[PDB]
Amino acid sequence: EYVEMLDRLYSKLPEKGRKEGTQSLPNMIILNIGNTTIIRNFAEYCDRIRREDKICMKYLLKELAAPGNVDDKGELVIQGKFSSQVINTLMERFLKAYVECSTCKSLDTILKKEKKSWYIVCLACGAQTPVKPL
Repeated sequence: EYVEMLDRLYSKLPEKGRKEGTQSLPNMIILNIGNTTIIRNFAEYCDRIRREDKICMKYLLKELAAPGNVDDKGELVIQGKFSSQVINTLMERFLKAYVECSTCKSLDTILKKEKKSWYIVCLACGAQTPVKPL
């Protein structure tokens, strides 16, 4: 519950090295004002769909059958199918993990995509990247 808030290297500021921030909890809800998807808590939101920059950005291109506008009054309006679905569906398994897999005794092991350099990092699994052969 106690989300340590330092802002120092959570996202946004391209000063990568010490600290990897933290994601889950604070205002994780887009506003959709007609195909226009205005991302309020964008700093969190980017690393709620995906921390891995490239695939995160690629998803917000591929899911956009519409010309993706960037930014309004400071807050990040994008134009396409990145409006309260997608990222929020992903945070339903990410942020809402404990209820998405409703407390399976202690071990909620059915989270994130166990493929192509993504996988799940600890928590549900004893070791990060539980790829494995059959």
